[PDB]
Amino acid sequence: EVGYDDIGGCRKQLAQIKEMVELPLRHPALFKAIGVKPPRGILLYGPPGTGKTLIARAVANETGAFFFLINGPEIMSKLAGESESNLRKAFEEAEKNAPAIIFIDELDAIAPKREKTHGEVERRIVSQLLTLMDGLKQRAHVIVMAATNRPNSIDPALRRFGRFDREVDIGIPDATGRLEILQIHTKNMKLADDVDLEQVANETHGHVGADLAALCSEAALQAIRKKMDLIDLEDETIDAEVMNSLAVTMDDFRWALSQSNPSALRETVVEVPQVTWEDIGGLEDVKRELQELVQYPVEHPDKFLKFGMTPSKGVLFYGPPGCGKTLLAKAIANECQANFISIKGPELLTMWFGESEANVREIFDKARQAAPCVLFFDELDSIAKARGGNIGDGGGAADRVINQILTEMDGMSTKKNVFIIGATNRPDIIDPAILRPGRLDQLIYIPLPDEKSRVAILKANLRKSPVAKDVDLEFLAKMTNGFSGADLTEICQRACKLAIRESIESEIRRERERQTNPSAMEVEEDDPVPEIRRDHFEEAMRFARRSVSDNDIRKYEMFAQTLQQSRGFGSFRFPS
Amino acid sequence: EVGYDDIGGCRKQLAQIKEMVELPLRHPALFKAIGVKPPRGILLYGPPGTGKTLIARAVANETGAFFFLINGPEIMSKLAGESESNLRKAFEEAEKNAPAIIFIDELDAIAPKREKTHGEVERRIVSQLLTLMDGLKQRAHVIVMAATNRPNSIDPALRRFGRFDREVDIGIPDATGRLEILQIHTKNMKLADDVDLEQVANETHGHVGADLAALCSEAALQAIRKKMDLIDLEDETIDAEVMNSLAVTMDDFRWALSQSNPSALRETVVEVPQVTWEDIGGLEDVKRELQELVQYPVEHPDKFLKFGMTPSKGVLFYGPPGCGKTLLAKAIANECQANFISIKGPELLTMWFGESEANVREIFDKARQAAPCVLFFDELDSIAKARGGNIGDGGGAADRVINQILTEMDGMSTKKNVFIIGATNRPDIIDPAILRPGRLDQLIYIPLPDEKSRVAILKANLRKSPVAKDVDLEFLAKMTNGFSGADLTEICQRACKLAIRESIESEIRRERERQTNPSAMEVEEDDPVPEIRRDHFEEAMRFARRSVSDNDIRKYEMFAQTLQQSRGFGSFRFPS
Amino acid sequence: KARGGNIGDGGGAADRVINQILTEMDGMSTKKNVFIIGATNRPDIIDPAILRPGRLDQLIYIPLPDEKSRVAILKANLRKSPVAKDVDLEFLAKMT
Ligand SMILES: Cc1cc(OCc2nnc(SC3CCCC3)n2-c2cccnc2)ccc1-c1ccc(S(C)(=O)=O)cc1
Ligand SMILES: Cc1cc(OCc2nnc(SC3CCCC3)n2-c2cccnc2)ccc1-c1ccc(S(C)(=O)=O)cc1
Ligand SMILES: Cc1cc(OCc2nnc(SC3CCCC3)n2-c2cccnc2)ccc1-c1ccc(S(C)(=O)=O)cc1
Ligand SMILES: Nc1ncnc2c1ncn2[C@@H]1O[C@H](COP(=O)(O)OP(=O)(O)O)[C@@H](O)[C@H]1O
Ligand SMILES: Nc1ncnc2c1ncn2[C@@H]1O[C@H](COP(=O)(O)OP(=O)(O)O)[C@@H](O)[C@H]1O
Repeated sequence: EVGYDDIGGCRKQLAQIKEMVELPLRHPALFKAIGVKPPRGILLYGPPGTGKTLIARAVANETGAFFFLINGPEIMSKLAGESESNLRKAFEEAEKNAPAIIFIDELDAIAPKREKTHGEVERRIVSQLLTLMDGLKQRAHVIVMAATNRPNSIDPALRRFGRFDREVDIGIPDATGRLEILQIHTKNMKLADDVDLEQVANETHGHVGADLAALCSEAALQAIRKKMDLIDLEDETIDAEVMNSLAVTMDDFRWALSQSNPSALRETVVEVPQVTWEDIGGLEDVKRELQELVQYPVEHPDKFLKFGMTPSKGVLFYGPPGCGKTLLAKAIANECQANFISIKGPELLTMWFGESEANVREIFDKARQAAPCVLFFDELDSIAKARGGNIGDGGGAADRVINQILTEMDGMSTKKNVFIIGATNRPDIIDPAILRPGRLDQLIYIPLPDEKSRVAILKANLRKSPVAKDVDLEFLAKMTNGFSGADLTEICQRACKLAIRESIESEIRRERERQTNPSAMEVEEDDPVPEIRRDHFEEAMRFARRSVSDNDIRKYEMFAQTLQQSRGFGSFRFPS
Repeated sequence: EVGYDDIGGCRKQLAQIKEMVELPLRHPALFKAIGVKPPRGILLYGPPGTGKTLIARAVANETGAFFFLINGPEIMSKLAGESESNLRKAFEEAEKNAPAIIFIDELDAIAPKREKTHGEVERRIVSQLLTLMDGLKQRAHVIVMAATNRPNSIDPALRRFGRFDREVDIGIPDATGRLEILQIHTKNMKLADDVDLEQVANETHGHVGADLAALCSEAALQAIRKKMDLIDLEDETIDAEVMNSLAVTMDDFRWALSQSNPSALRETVVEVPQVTWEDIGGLEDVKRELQELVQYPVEHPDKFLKFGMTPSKGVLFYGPPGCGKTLLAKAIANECQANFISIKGPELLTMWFGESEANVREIFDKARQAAPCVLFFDELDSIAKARGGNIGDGGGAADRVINQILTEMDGMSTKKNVFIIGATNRPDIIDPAILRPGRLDQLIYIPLPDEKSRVAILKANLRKSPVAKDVDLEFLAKMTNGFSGADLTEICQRACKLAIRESIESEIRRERERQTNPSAMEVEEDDPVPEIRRDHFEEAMRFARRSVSDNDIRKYEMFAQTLQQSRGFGSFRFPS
Repeated sequence: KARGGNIGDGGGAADRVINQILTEMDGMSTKKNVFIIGATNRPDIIDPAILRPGRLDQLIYIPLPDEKSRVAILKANLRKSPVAKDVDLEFLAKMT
């Protein structure tokens, strides 16, 4: 049957559910001699196709509890006045086979009322379901798990104490989980040796477990269409050996990925960033300060408690564009192995234009659920720029979105895990309230990368590309007196583009040469340009440009010295 | 019966449906020995009258599957409490004749609930239909195809995994498909020799298959009214030979086209542009750059993957009005043979004035479905101009529509096929965020056409018109020192207008001469002006004008040199 | 401050929230128990109607802490933290 092996994604909420349900189910007799209330209901919510029903079935099988599935529309499709009988009989049958697990798939259909509550019979169904759910006499060990797309879609009374008192957001699987899902979905098709499922997994961003299964099936169907159809040898049952002779090639998977259309790309991603400190070449003072502020409270919470100091839970990065603030935030999140949530400027601008700031509440709740997390508000000054910056609106710096963010931060800190990081290229226009204590008070300045930092940035950008050892990278980094990280990335991309164009043009001509003058003996000399050379980099650097002018760096230096530690205490000595 | 021949339009989604359904139906026994999940449901959506039901019937006939049609209002018109019986019996009967195809025409009536979900019984019908659709035990091979005007009109739970997991947008037929539809609808009327169905097809923009059939029927009725009525010889059954003696003339088709009123002209067009590089006389550097950016990643994806470079998926054309940016985008789309979607400025202004930016999401989804596509945002600076440009609003360059476009682009790139092209005549006022990496970063400048380019533009404009060889075109192009493409088009149009007026006036007088002085022998000398002559072009050029002043060209030159590649690296050499 | 402060909106100091607060205060006093305390770092921009009799009329000015006040503030902040007796707090307060 289905078990933990079938449950893919390694998303680490299956472990939480296990810890939740073993003792109530794995050790049911224990609770008989101990006075404790187990989890009467667990609400699994997330994007559709994430395997919530699969997870519930696997838990039921691995714990031995009698699994009962109450399909939402199955009862809803039944005639009014007798569907209530179906729900009551389902609970009674689950009660009989104690311990039992009752799974309500698509719970947002039985009790969708969000206090709007249209209709008459559906109100009866929701109220009777409430009576049954609250009617659990704590006898036996029936655990009621329900599936819902979002927590707010179901009736709020279902979310109350004793009905569904604890919720788990399965969420979209990540690259590691996408790879494991691909492995589980590719185990009987005799996958080819060339295909590794790693490149496909990385390119598979935005898919869900159902999406991964559909992509694998589409690749298999492409393989079946490409071969074994030309022969057209078919019978009632295709020969096992004949079908096994085919191997799903990388090309088939690539085409399937091109024909994927993932079912929820837009959904926000809660993922441990893969970026590491290696990608950023320097910022040692900044790196150590970030390590302090974030890592120290958790690695050594006892020492923070000993001195009675509450660590700051907000940091605001300020600096010129393209210097790596987003990368620095990702790296700091990676070092602590905490989930990273990034709120770019377009999202804030959308909330501001639409006059919908309640999304800030939802974003903060999501960050709270995925703890430990690093809630990063990238380019937080976007709203101020949108309203102006030199003259702006007649009013002050306060705006709806920033006010909601401040309210959530003030109401935050309770969680002890969410850490707010803010990045802004225009510190002058940022609202001052953002910098008050209890908010993003720790201001960190990210300067233009140094020569060593520039070398590291070039190496990180060119790690994947084949770069000839002849081209000296230290010389190029030193040559770039004030290039930003974005400028270095542009130079590397232009060099790669030049190399690609030269290689394409050359092999194309060489193919004419073999079509125009058919050679008697075929002897390919391989690639005329196998790796990026000095001339490519020289031509690319010919177009190198400094995006960040020295005047805006001067303004940042002004603000930095606008956070000046006075000029009279530098020699402070105690009287002794 | 009906087959692929009957299915007209050559819109290339019938091929996709075929690839979808042969093996599940053409080779049903194969899936018995192989563990794979076929397409349980396919959602065909598009404008009404596009032949979705015809396509489903043709697929059922050509694959041998038992076709079952569940009309939307047929079940909806039945009494409450027994319509559910009709749906259940339809599924059971389709189950009996495995393999079978169940077609639900007008699905937006059985399950129209978009979470508004008015009424009581319709909720029962939607829930029971959901139970049946999800109740397919993967046994047999019943495929449920449904028709709907738009994907969002049906209940979202119908769009979920396992109910309708894959969708095909049949869309409006194109000129090639309009011509093929006309051929299929004109095969038993004994079409006349003069009528070719090609001119009618080109002039038939905006019609659907039903519209084409109605136009053909109207032309046939006009032919029947013009002749065979004067004789008035009628009986119980008109003689076949007498009716065959008539031939539908071009005039009848022209009148019918005048009396067409196509049923969805406003619907957005997804069509491979017919424009070619020949229409544009030059821009060789621009042409090669566009070829690189768009064509190279697809023609040689392997070489892009080898160097680990991700090609830019956004290009922003900037230049004076009338220089051919829209034509260049159409030409680049044509070379790659990818669908072209054009979002002109009026659409953006409508979304901005109406405060409805969710249309951007719909537009991007449509572009994603029609892959490969070139999503072109023509005259993207319209919103900035509407808000000002010299002083403008108190706020910055950010606006609702551009912010939504940025959000969609940031959430894009997943598809790997949609390519965003932006054209703007005011690069100074364009939002800077549009040009950031991952957006329309590749800025391409379209200058005023050169002498050779001007010659090519004149030839393209005058290709259809009869132009006498006496009028030298190279001299005219060279004479126009700084005329834009629009100016050259205006000159050609004015010359054609002068020729048309002269021809009309002359033949009108010549007809008086015959009426005033009836000649004894009729001998028409043909047309007094059969082709455009030197004098017509001289008179037209007399009114030639330069729309684009040199000051706005100076501003464009400023911006171009405002993207200056520095002034110190031009001699960069590696140390050796 | 949100509406401005130097130029602000074209209208006066009256705003919806302050007007509602004034209405509630005027309709208050019946309870005999609720006491309204208002804190503001920009007294110049505060609506004058707030200071009329029956409203927050008793204006109290909180000045910067004195040397003794600074010593007390330092002690309160450092009460939980383990502070060595060697570090003199009065000297630090006076120094600031
Ligand atoms: C002991 C303590 C821990 C704490 O929390 C620690 C923590 N855990 N997970 C996280 S989050 C995760 C880590 C990486 C990403 C984010 N954190 C945390 C807390 C603050 C800042 N960054 C992280 C808070 C406050 C206290 C205390 C300090 C003084 C006193 S007394 C009365 O003066 O003696 C009483 C209580
Ligand atoms: C190989 C690849 C193809 C691609 O896509 C190609 C593509 N197909 N259809 C289209 S669209 C259609 C074409 C005409 C109109 C539009 N495209 C496409 C892509 C980009 C720009 N224009 C077209 C993306 C990215 C990659 C890659 C690059 C480096 C690495 S690594 C880990 O550093 O080794 C891994 C993956
Ligand atoms: C006697 C009286 C008490 C009062 O209320 C007292 C009170 N109790 N709880 C509270 S509240 C709580 C205390 C700490 C937090 C808040 N208060 C109170 C009242 C005012 C200000 N602060 C507190 C009002 C008004 C009067 C009177 C004065 C003169 C006359 S005559 C006709 O000229 O002879 C008649 C009636
Ligand atoms: N991590 C996973 N491992 C194996 N199958 C998965 C996984 N995630 C999703 N699936 C697939 O998703 C299909 C249906 O999704 P489901 O489990 O019902 O979630 P939901 O009810 O939210 O749509 C399942 O048949 C299963 O094959
Ligand atoms: N490409 C086509 N070839 C032949 N007939 C077409 C075509 N497109 C539309 N039609 C006509 O459209 C008529 C009805 O349209 P239909 O197939 O039912 O689509 P829909 O259900 O979306 O309205 C059909 O009777 C058919 O004659």
